[PDB]
Amino acid sequence: KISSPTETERCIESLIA
Repeated sequence: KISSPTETERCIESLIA
């Protein structure tokens, strides 16, 4: 349950995909 509020990994992968 670390949550991890790092949205950068989601936006960076959104551009990568």
